[PDB]
Amino acid sequence: VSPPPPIADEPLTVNTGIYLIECYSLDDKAETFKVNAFLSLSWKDRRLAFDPVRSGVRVKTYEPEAIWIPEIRFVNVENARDANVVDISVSPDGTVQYLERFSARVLSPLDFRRYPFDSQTLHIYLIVRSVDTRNIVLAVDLEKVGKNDDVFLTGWDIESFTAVVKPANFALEDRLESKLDYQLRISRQYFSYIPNIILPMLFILFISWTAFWSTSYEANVTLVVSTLIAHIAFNILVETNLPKTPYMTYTGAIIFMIYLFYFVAVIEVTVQHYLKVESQPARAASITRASRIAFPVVFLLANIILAFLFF
Amino acid sequence: VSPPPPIADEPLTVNTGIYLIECYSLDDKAETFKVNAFLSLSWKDRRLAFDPVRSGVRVKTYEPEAIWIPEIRFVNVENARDANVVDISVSPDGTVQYLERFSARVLSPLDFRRYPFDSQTLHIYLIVRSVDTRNIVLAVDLEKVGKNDDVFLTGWDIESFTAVVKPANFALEDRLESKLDYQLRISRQYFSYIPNIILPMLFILFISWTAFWSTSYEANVTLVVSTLIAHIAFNILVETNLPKTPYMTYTGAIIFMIYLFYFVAVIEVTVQHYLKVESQPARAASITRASRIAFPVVFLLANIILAFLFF
Amino acid sequence: VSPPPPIADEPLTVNTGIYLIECYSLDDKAETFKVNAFLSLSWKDRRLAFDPVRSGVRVKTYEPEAIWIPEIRFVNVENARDANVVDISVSPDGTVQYLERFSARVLSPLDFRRYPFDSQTLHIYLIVRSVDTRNIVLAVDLEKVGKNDDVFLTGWDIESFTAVVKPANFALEDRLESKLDYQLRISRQYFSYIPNIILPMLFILFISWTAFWSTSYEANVTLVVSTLIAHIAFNILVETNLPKTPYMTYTGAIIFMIYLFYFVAVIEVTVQHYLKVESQPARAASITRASRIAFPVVFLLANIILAFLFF
Amino acid sequence: VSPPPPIADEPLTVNTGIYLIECYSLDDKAETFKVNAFLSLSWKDRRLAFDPVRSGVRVKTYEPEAIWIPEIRFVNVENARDANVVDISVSPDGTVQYLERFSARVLSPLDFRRYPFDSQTLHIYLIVRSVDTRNIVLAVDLEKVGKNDDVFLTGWDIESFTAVVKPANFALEDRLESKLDYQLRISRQYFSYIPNIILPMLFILFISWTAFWSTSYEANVTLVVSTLIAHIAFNILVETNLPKTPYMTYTGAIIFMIYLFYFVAVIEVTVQHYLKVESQPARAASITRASRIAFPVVFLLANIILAFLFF
Amino acid sequence: VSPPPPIADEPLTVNTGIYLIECYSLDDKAETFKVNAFLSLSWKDRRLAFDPVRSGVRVKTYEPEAIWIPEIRFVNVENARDANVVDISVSPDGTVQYLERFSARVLSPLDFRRYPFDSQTLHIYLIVRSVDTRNIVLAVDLEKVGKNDDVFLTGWDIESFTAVVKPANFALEDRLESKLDYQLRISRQYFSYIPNIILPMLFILFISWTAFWSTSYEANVTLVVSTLIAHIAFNILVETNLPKTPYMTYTGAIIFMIYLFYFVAVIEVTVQHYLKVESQPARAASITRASRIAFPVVFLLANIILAFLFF
Ligand SMILES: [Cl-]
Ligand SMILES: [Cl-]
Ligand SMILES: [Cl-]
Ligand SMILES: [Cl-]
Ligand SMILES: [Cl-]
Ligand SMILES: [Cl-]
Ligand SMILES: [Cl-]
Ligand code: NA
Ligand code: NA
Ligand code: NA
Ligand code: NA
Ligand code: NA
Ligand code: NA
Repeated sequence: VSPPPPIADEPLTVNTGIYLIECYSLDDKAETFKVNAFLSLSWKDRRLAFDPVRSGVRVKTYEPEAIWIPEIRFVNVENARDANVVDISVSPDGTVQYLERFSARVLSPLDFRRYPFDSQTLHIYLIVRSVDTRNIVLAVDLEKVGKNDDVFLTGWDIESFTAVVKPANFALEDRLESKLDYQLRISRQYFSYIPNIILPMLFILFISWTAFWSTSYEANVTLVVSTLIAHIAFNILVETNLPKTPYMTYTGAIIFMIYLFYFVAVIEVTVQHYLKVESQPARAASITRASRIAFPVVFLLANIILAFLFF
Repeated sequence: VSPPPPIADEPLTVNTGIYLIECYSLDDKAETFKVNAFLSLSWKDRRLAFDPVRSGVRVKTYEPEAIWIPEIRFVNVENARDANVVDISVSPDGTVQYLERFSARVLSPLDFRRYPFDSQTLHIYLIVRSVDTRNIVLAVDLEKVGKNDDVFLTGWDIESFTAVVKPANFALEDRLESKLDYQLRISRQYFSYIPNIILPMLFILFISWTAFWSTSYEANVTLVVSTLIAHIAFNILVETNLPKTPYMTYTGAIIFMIYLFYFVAVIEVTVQHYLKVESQPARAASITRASRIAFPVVFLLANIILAFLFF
Repeated sequence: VSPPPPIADEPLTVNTGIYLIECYSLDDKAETFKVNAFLSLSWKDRRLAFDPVRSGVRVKTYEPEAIWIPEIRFVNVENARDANVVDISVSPDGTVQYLERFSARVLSPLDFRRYPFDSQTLHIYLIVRSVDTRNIVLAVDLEKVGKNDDVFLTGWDIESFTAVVKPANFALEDRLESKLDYQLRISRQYFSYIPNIILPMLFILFISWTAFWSTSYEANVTLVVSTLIAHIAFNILVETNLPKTPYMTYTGAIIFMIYLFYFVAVIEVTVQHYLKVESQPARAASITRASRIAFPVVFLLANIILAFLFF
Repeated sequence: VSPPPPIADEPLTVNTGIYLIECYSLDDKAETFKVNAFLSLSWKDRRLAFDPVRSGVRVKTYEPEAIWIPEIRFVNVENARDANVVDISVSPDGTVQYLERFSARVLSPLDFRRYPFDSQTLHIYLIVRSVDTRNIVLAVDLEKVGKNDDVFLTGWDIESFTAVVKPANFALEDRLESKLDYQLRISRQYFSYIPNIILPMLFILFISWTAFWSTSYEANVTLVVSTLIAHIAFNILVETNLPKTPYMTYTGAIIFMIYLFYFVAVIEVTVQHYLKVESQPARAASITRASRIAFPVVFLLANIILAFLFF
Repeated sequence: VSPPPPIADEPLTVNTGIYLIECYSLDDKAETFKVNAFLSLSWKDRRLAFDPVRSGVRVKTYEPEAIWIPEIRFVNVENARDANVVDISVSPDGTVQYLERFSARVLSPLDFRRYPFDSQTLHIYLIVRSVDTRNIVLAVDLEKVGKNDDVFLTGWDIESFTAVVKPANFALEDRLESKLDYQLRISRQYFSYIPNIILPMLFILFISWTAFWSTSYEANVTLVVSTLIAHIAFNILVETNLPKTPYMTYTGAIIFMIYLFYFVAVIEVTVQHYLKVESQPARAASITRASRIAFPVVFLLANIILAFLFF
């Protein structure tokens, strides 16, 4: 079979639509998500046209093998989509209405800069390669674009599923390619991060500051070193849920900065002890009293500065 | 092949039934479960009708290829089900009896609010898309819905497997869709959580309270900080067996609240020491004596309040 | 094709046999094992009968497509077995000899009560559904049932591979089903558990008891708390190699009971200190001296009681 | 079908080109990467030649089955590539233009010596086996070799994608093989390693050195031992992201060397205590004062030496 | 198609050869390795013989479907190999030369007794089942057995790839089977184990022995208990990279024995303290002084004994 013939020199328009059924498995480390959707295609083939009076029928059904079907592929998929044809229906003028249900693992990159308070735009790129007979261009049939109400992406809120109606038409290996951009806008459910990582991490930091109300070096060393180890465990736990980024993430910045607070607390604890031993407890008292205000104030201001730079 | 013709303008009723053989791999993090069952279908095709006297046979067997079979799909499956046809049998009036054995990874969401004392309703949604010739509606043949006695879901108790007999009929891409709801009611086997997480977590908390019968700051700091680290390990262990929820789980609440008890214990230990050093051990004694009663009482009441809110 | 016709009213007997080649991947958490075996089938089809004088050949070979083959399935498999036909040989009377080599992930439950000193009976269930023409019954050809000598299941000892010769004939969805039980008896290689978990766990417990020969509260607190944390790590390590059971396992019981010994050791250490501070070291000495005998004796007796209840 | 016949005794030249679409999943432990690209092939088959005047058409399209296609394979792939034919176009002289889209898991080894400041050359080897009729030789059509601008390899910077134009022609299993080398030059994004591993590891080391300004043995023992354990955690974390190499990696060397600094710090702390107890605090003071300069200076010089040897 | 006919009563000899292209993924826990190789087969079929003068051609190429091909299988593979036919060439006398490229996950057991200083012999077993027409026997064509120079197995050194030329001919299910043994001899690259596990483990042990130069019970308790916990972490890390063996491994023995050294160090530290408290520091001094020599000497001798028993 060959592609439909042109009336003039016009390209063949394949109208498209994606309707998401199931959306799942958003892997932050891999920057992939799995999709299960309907893919609808529509184009005119005059060779398939018929008289509804003479033929009796209003529409004719065909098996994929019987007629010409455009070779539509996804750009950013990992492997070729798993698809099963639902229906192929031809109207009297020759307008073909194709429907298939597919599943694919889509590879769309993520911006972790504001993690875990980030929003993403996942992409699904549809493409078509022009044949030698005639050039093929993609279009968006907006009535055949949508998502099921049940569509749930665990740990995420689905905001919108829309399509950029104008295709990106370009040359590739000396043939025209027509690319379409389907955008799924989502925003992370940050709630769990608060009682599981953020508040536990702040509690251990504040426990380290109880050393500013203690003269016992042995006890202070235990307080600041033990809590520093718990902070290392939280840093490790966090960096496992995320990929290695060439930029600083919001959580990454706070986690990093907190190390400096532990380091300065060890210095203060060491200075206090050295002074007490050197028979200068009055000077050590001044430093300890100042630290009680300095540490919380500097922590609070540094956090205002960070939140400002990131949001 | 085309769908059976209507006697009048009535839709075609496809009677369904699911009989579970093997039920396994309930992933809490992924909110998926694997199923291995029989899918039975039954509809009338008058074109297949025959006289049992003339034909000799009481029933005729056909290969899927030979006759029209409705395109039945699962909504909430991850990928398309793995199915193998067991039998296709036609009675003299034209009643077709289809049977296939399938396996699928079903995606049904879970409510972790009462975890690990939770009960779930897993769903299996059967659907059918109407063709242009005629509208197709699903039905439940209750005699062909069940489960094997051996059916075991590790760490869960299987309560019931029933079907919501009235389908959810709706329009999708300007064609009628008939959806059916098969519900598998299960309840978690919480037993293991008690000697592995709950009791170990309470033991370490009670060990931290032995600091209220000690005047040694160095020993108290060690007692409260060491046990806090073991609590962090239990929080991490628990949050690995579960997905990130936009709500508070029962275990999540208890785990979180216990951090506050550790934080207040550090404050008491710090106050006691500061007072002893300031030559006020009588005042420190009053606070320590009070804490011995306050901590267990507040812990017990706070837990009554939590159990009340969650159950 | 249709099933062979009966000489009288007798059912069709399909003789079976399983010969294990490779046995591997016993997942305790999943209660699955992988198998690679030969499945042999034999039945008589008079329609295939031939004269060896006229045909030249003594036996005729056929492709599965060419003749009727019974639809034999496994009950407790995860997905449908991967099978490849080795041979199909027909003798002049019409006796078909089918041979295939398959691989499958079998789902057979396990009893962890005596873990890691447990023995299991893995099951492989073969089944056949009767057709409308005639009822099909399974049989065991004992000469075609066995296992290779090289068959090794990592961390397990293979005791026997036998078949329950009488099939379970029952009704399912108004058709006769003939089920056969192939049993693989295995016993765990507990050896590694002793130097890796049991002895390390006992060493840390005995180290905690060196606190009964020490008057230093600060040192005792460190001894009992540090070793308790190592016990938590062993509890976590053990519960990762096992699924969540609605019963107590042998190792589970010992691990749990050892927490009580740590809890009572913390109480003794606290009492000793309180008494020494209260200027009653004589009474504290009596308690400490008693604990030196009490702790090992109670530990030894409690273990005799547990081993008795479990074995 | 047979291969094209030679005009004379010349070999058949198959012109090749790889255009990367998606590049992903670089596993450092496995030394694999996944690729999704276009494979373009071109060769002359005089048997396919036609007159454009007589035939009407300028090019003829064929199904893979209709004509002879060279059996092109990848050497260093894990399993055989997943490929789907995009187009096959024949020009009047008989020049065939083949295009397929494929995906494969490529196995190319990595040099971790300068990790995480390393650069790699990933290889994709195309090969062809000569037939008895005639020898087949590969070539590079440079206009059909490239990569998409969107091509992103997480945690890596893609420098270049080029081909070694002259094939490696050699004998294998008594037939000529023509191998081509496609090279993807990449360099690691080391940025994340600095705030997550390098700086945290240096902070804990510097904290251990605060023991040179402390006379408290109990506090020093806690400082040096606790920080050594955090260093062990970083060593374990690092060796999980990497395979077992028969050489020393850059990070491996630094991590190893830091153990020696911890060991010498324990010796100093032990010596200081022994001397103070032996009533020689003046000598212990000299050693402690010297260590304050020695440790940072030796650490800084040893690091200059290492960076020099590795870069 | 039927197998070639015998000239007399001789069996049919199928000459074999395996040439490794890529060798990868040696899983110690699973006792599996993945292979990507060429499988060459050669046998004589007189029915395929032709006169090179009359036919013009020197060799005839055939599609697998056209001629009889022996059913060759691998014994110790996990699932059936993935294979693709490269070439089939028939010489004038009827000698068939078959070539296919395959990939398989091979299950060959490992001996961890000398781990990580162990050497292994991986096996690839080729087998053939005799048909009723005639018995089939395997042979090794040594010129068609080999491996690529690039063949690299990460963390291993590939020593040799040879075949045991005499097949194992035996009866199985009343038919002859011809098994061949292909042996891949490899030896572990132990280098990484030294700076990552062995030396870190020895450093922490030697740190525990600094307690023999300290009179501070509180410091000693911290030194010996903290280092014991780091030893537990190394034991856990090691037992994760290995399966559960019914024998003692070399590393397993050293790791186990080191626990006894920690246990005796706790006893010495406890004895020293009890004696100092009992006002017997002179006796405690004798024990401590002796331990300084005893511990290193006994450690060194015990290790000589172990290395002797294992190597
Ligand atoms: Cl696609
Ligand atoms: Cl489905
Ligand atoms: Cl509606
Ligand atoms: Cl409709
Ligand atoms: Cl099966
Ligand atoms: Cl390939
Ligand atoms: Cl195989
Ligand atoms: Na088509
Ligand atoms: Na059909
Ligand atoms: Na059949
Ligand atoms: Na071809
Ligand atoms: Na064949
Ligand atoms: Na301590």
